[PDB]
Amino acid sequence: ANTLLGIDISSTSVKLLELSRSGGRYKVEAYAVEPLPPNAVVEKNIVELEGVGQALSRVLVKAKTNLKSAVVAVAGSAVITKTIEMEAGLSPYPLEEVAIDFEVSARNPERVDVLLAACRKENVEVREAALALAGLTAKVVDVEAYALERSYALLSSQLADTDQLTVAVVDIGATMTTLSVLHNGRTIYTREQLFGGRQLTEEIQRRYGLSVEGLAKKQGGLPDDYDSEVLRPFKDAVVQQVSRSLQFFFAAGQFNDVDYIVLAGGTASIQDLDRLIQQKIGTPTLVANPFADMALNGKVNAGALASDAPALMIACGLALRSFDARINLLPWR
Ligand SMILES: [Cl-]
Ligand SMILES: [Mg+2]
Ligand code: NA
Repeated sequence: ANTLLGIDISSTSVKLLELSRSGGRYKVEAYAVEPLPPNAVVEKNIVELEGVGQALSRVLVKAKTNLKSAVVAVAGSAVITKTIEMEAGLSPYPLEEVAIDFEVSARNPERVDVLLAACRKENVEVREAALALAGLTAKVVDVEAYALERSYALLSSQLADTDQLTVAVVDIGATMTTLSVLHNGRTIYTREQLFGGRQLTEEIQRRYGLSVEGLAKKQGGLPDDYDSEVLRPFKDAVVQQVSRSLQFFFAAGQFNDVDYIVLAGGTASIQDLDRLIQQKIGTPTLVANPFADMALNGKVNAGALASDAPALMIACGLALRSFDARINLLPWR
């Protein structure tokens, strides 16, 4: 009966999500999004440990949750995910500094397929330390790619049956944008690039003489030229980026097109951004909403949650580890 907190640590904010399940129905018990100070996390690598710790503490109070066990994930250039084939029934740094986990051929039953995930131990230990500063304990250290898979299964209502489709998921962060293509529920392609919503926010800073503290993108209050000479060129830049990413996937595999394009991240909520992408690609594009078929707790604002929904895809997938191919990069004890 012990559930785990889904905690997504990005470059600009900490996202928490608590899930519960009863009678085959998921339920959002608690959630909160706490902003991180600048340069506290760079490219999903924790730089300022104390800063992340205090943000984790505040996101616990803001979410009003009493849980102390959490699921976190690692990502970046220090994280590897592969699929290796080897004989059945066997008995970045020197392995001594690498955290390794494995999980058990389709064509041939003489050999065996094994999923492999690895990273430097430092990336695990620091995240354990960050949780410790908030009084939290890591039960599962996962990989963001697999977390995206679990949250993707919750999008069957928004799409048919996700187990038969080829869907390109575009997670647009602030500094990083990730294209993940899922075939029949499993990831077959992944490509991260240095591009995100920071390009838009900074443009609003230098042109209208505003500070970094982002607020104008949500509430508004910008002059009438913003829609034409600022937001539109940025949306076109996002379109070109997504278009370029898809062309790389098509040239890498046997696929020439995808069935759907799912947008994730905070930047995915921009008005008609899904339409501009759908216009260019010619493929049905929708904003991710993993809370469509879920019940809701009383202390959770339905409106605020709906706005943050596509940005909570990673945090949602991490929280789904509370209920039973799974990876844990934590050392066995
Ligand atoms: Cl390990
Ligand atoms: Mg995000
Ligand atoms: Na809340």
